[PDB]
Amino acid sequence: NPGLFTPLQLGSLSLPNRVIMAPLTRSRTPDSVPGRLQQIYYGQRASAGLIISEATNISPTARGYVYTPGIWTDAQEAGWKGVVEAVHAKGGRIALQLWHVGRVSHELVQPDGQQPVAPSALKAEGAECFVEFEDGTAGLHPTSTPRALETDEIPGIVEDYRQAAQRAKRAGFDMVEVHAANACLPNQFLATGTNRRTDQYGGSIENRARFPLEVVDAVAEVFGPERVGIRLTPFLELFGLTDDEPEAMAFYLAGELDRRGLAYLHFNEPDTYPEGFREQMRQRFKGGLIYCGNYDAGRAQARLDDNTADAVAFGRPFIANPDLPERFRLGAALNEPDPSTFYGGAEVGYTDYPFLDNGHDRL
Amino acid sequence: NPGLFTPLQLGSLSLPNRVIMAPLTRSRTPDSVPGRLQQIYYGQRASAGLIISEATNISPTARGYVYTPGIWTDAQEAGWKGVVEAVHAKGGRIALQLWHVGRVSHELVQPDGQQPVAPSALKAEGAECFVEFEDGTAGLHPTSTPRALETDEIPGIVEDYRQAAQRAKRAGFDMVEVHAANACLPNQFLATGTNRRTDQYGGSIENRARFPLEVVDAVAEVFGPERVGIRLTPFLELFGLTDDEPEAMAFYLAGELDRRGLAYLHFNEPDTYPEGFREQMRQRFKGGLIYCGNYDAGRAQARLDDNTADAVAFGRPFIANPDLPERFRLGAALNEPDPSTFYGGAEVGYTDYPFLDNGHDRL
Ligand SMILES: NC(=O)[C@H]1C=CCN([C@@H]2O[C@H](COP(=O)(O)OP(=O)(O)OC[C@H]3O[C@@H](n4cnc5c(N)ncnc54)[C@H](O)[C@@H]3O)[C@@H](O)[C@H]2O)C1
Ligand SMILES: NC(=O)[C@H]1C=CCN([C@@H]2O[C@H](COP(=O)(O)OP(=O)(O)OC[C@H]3O[C@@H](n4cnc5c(N)ncnc54)[C@H](O)[C@@H]3O)[C@@H](O)[C@H]2O)C1
Ligand SMILES: Cc1cc2nc3c(=O)[nH]c(=O)nc-3n(C[C@H](O)[C@H](O)[C@H](O)COP(=O)(O)O)c2cc1C
Ligand SMILES: Cc1cc2nc3c(=O)[nH]c(=O)nc-3n(C[C@H](O)[C@H](O)[C@H](O)COP(=O)(O)O)c2cc1C
Repeated sequence: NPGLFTPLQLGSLSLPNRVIMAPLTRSRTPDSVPGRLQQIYYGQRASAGLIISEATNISPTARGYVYTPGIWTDAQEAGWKGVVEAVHAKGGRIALQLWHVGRVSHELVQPDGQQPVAPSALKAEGAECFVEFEDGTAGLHPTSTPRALETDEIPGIVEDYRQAAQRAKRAGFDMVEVHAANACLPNQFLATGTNRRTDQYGGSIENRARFPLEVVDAVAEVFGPERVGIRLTPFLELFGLTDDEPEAMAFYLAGELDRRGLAYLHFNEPDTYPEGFREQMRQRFKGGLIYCGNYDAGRAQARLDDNTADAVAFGRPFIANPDLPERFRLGAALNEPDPSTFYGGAEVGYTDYPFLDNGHDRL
Repeated sequence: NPGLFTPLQLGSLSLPNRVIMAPLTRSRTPDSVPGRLQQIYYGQRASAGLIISEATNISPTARGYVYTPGIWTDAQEAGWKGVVEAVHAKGGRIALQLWHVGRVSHELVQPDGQQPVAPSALKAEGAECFVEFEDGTAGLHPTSTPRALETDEIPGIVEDYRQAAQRAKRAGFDMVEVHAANACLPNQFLATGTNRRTDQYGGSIENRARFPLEVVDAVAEVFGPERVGIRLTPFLELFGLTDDEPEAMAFYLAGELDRRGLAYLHFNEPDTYPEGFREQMRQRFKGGLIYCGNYDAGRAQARLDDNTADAVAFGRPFIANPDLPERFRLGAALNEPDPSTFYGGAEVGYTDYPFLDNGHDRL
């Protein structure tokens, strides 16, 4: 009968509470290298049971959005090391979310104007990515038509994830989270709409799951499976992605990741799920289960109560409330998020959302 | 090659950094029940890798100092539960330090004016405890002559420690720390000067260690040895205690507590130790080693570097600096402690030591 402030063993990592900071792209690293401003922002939020970083590009060709951080260079690694140290000195734990956008990209953001890559050569209908144009302005821009990866290019991407994890581990991260959600590259492989391959990486459920599971295995070699998680979005349609077998894929992956002893599965809610889905997930996967999507303290506690989650992630409320878990403890009113400063810029709408004033703390 | 901000597995508990808050009696619970003021104070310090609570009386006859908290009633337990929740919501971990003063007491602070108890009927020469007099005033007062515990009263004290741990575990503490240091009851058994018993609880090293090891075993039944620690002060003379065999007892206990798989040993420094002592300790005990006594960041890092400690506790600097680990990260100047408000009173000199102002945080 855990509550939001009951400690949780998430794989081999002890969390102090179950109020998790969801991964949140904020697009505040114009040179791709985290710095002091990120030290501040993440440090402010270090009371989170776990911080899951902003999505972090694992290579140049992984990128779809300018001004987002990377984890393929020495300088990027050094920047994250500083951020991690900052989180640790404030009593926190942080996981790096490992990102490759696949088809959700454009030549203009690719290195040397390379074509985006994907399981299959299908443009994401209606999707926009965020590009810097030749004149130095930036903006949302329709994604372009990707090329289908060659079978022999797939190992190289797995290795890009592996090296990202190696860098993450050296930088001091407590965990990594494989981003297989929100219609990014691993999700593109998982989903029937986006994966029309006829090699060993498409067709059947096992084939579609093959590359994502290679990624999980590679990163788990680095961190241990007990310090790896994965984000999944069964039933979510985003960036043109559709899927005829979301439930069956979810159950297959649950069983495969359970065998591997993964620390957690993290579901971002389409919010629907069929009745019984959450119950099945809890039976099929014996590690940590984290759910995200419009939660507040009451709704989160209900999933603890139903034995369908071990913890709950919060996105927009952690943007706006660096001390979200304390606010939930006291039932204190939350700061309102300002969507106009979710992305880009600097400290405004990033590190200037206030903490509670308990009448004793002094700065 | 860990640094102060390198995570540590301390038994089965993950710590975010190695800057530990030492146990600090503050004498701010006149009714023995922790409350909101303690929620604030401990919450302020929750960035500590681990908070080790103020020494907490395990029963009425355990007490030598008025206005200190207890852990033998429902109401005390409820008060600590609130404190623990506060620490968890701020991202912390907290261990309860389990206290029985033995001979360092007086009839005036004992229930119903009972005589203090000890391994042997030896008054602590020069020692003072802190008493409330009949007229309602309070002050330091010379300790009285204890009675030697009967052999058949020793199990009852072990059970008092066990029940304290049961309460602690229900209240949500992450760990307990057996106080066997600073010349309190278990140390009185350990030391040759204070223990002149001729039953199975005195004489030889094994006999003197017998009661303390029963205490460790009882509390470890509750928490698991992986969530128990013990504080020791070999070579320290306090409250009239002397010892002819400090090194030999330390090595015996090291080996016995290693076999038991205890989470950590915590040494409060007489600071001397013989050359080779720390090295021997590291060989003889394979769990966590924590040292305390006048450390700063440089001196602490040196013990990490020498492979003689896994973490270091700080006392007076955590009184004065709620964000001590962050100050060490930045090399920021520390607030100066005010000894005049270490004990007694209320918020002044307790929750009004300021945090750093990073120029971004707002209250
Ligand atoms: N990495 C990810 O998986 C996610 C990135 C953030 C948004 N994520 C999900 O996508 C959809 C659409 O989110 P939203 O409506 O908030 O995004 P926008 O279309 O406005 O912006 C998309 C991206 O465009 C970039 N962007 C957009 N505006 C800016 C500005 N002004 N500066 C810098 N960068 C900007 C930035 O990378 C944003 O993440 C929603 O379901 C979110 O939960 C997913
Ligand atoms: N529980 C413990 O093991 C410790 C309690 C705190 C002090 N501890 C060690 O004892 C010695 C002497 O410490 P100090 O000089 O700081 O203590 P005092 O003699 O002034 O006070 C002793 C106790 O007396 C009580 N005291 C003393 N003054 C007050 C006031 N004004 N209000 C309430 N209570 C008071 C309170 O419990 C104090 O802990 C030193 O080596 C410390 O590291 C040990
Ligand atoms: C500003 C913004 C940025 C986000 N960036 C990411 C991201 O980097 N990776 C990811 O997996 N999801 C990302 N998301 C989705 C969030 O992690 C989260 O799942 C979503 O906002 C729903 O939770 P909420 O209702 O509590 O905000 C983002 C959402 C927003 C609002
Ligand atoms: C105000 C005060 C209260 C203390 N209370 C305790 C206590 O409850 N239990 C304990 O084991 N030691 C206690 N000590 C000792 C500290 O834990 C610590 O070992 C000592 O202060 C030396 O470390 P420092 O030099 O970093 O302050 C206390 C010390 C002071 C200054």
